[PDB]
Amino acid sequence: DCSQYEPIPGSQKAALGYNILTQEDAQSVYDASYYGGQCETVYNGEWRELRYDSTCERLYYGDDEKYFRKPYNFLKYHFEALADTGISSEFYDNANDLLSKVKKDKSDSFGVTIGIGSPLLVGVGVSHSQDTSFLNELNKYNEKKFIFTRIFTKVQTAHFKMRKDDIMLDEGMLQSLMELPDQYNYGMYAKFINDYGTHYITSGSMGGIYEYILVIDKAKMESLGITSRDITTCFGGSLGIQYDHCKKFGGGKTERARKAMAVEDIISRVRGGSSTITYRSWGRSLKYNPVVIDFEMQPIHEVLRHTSLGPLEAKRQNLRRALDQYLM
Amino acid sequence: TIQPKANFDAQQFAGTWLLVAVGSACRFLQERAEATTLHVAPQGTMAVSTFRKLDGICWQVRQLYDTGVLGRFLLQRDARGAVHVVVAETDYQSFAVLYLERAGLSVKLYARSLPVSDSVLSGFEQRVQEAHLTEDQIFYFPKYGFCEAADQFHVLDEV
Ligand SMILES: [Cl-]
Repeated sequence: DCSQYEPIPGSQKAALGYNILTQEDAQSVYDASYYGGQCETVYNGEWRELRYDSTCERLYYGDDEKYFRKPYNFLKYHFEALADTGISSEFYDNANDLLSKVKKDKSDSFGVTIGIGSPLLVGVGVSHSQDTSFLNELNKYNEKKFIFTRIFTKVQTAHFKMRKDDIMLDEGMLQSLMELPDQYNYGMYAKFINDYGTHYITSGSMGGIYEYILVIDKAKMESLGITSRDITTCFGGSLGIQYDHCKKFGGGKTERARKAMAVEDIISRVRGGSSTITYRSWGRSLKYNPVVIDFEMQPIHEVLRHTSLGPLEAKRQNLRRALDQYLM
Repeated sequence: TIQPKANFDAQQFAGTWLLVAVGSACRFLQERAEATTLHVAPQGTMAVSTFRKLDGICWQVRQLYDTGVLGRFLLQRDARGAVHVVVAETDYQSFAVLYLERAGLSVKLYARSLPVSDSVLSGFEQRVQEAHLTEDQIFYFPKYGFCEAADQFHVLDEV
């Protein structure tokens, strides 16, 4: 049959709605598992075992090229060539200046065009969580006593497009939709928006973000005769990133180890893939487990214009009306 | 049959070598060569990184070279034949002649810098003739377009 192939990586994630107010995912909008009688597959010749014959100086390819099954709601999916995009290092004197560059990057995070008339919202570097953990972790360390470093990178594994018409919605969403009243009711419609999102993905990119923040006891660091860059470079090296106390730091697996380099906390913000994880181990794990790192999206009510249930139009105008109020 | 350099010093052999030429009855080589660099470190007493392109992209190959003579090494793979590497002649500081024997052999000339001297080159051609290879079967590798690094997705790590 056709079921022997793994699905296109990330297909379950691209199927989810998005809430722009909460900046988190909602339940599935698209049916991610629907194939509809058709066996479409995608060749991946970006992740094969290279061979090297040292005797003849021959660096050649393994015939271990894979096929992935593309579900009906994905019009296209293209695996990218994996590449290191450059690893950034930043240093901050205080939590706020880090928080600031972070939230500023949440304004770098979103663009917009308007169809010829639906908004098309454009998330770039999108994390799919409220960062409530991260914000509360960091707020433990908003004191003059602490300084911060941050390494960040981003990799895309694929670009995809969703289908534009005869969309098959998730059984969950369909049932919810059936249950919405024809008579406008903000409560019922807001609930639906809370369950399925303010927006759904029409295209995007799979991949990940590899990112760590270090919190550092400045006073302790000085005493050790080291610097914030020393610490970061040592931490970097522990992650496999190519460039006494450091040796003692190791991977910073213990608090003992971390305190050898004045490191109070290692805060992870890694997304996609998978203590800490090594750069190369993270890169591997992005083959099979990406997130939708960048995407285009449209208002939830737009999808009702393009489903296989056909004309669905007073629920659509109620949903739009409701979304107008919800977004304010 | 081929003897390793007497008293081969892995420590002085360490560092970066440029592939200059290979003598070989390899079917592959007789039918686009890439600039190839070797990075050598003794590990115990040798870790060997080869950098070179494939279809415009830089790769790092990691291997290990450890049997108990000096300039004789065992390279292991998948269902490949094991390869014996012999560092037959080198001055540590300008050139090196390595022999690789699978089953029934290639002779490689490396240098620390280019150009190689006339005498290093003649001596290599003489060895190739003595390995029952013709001048036809000497393939010279490029002198530019070296890979200074490979990213983490383009490391083929056999270690
Ligand atoms: Cl060059």
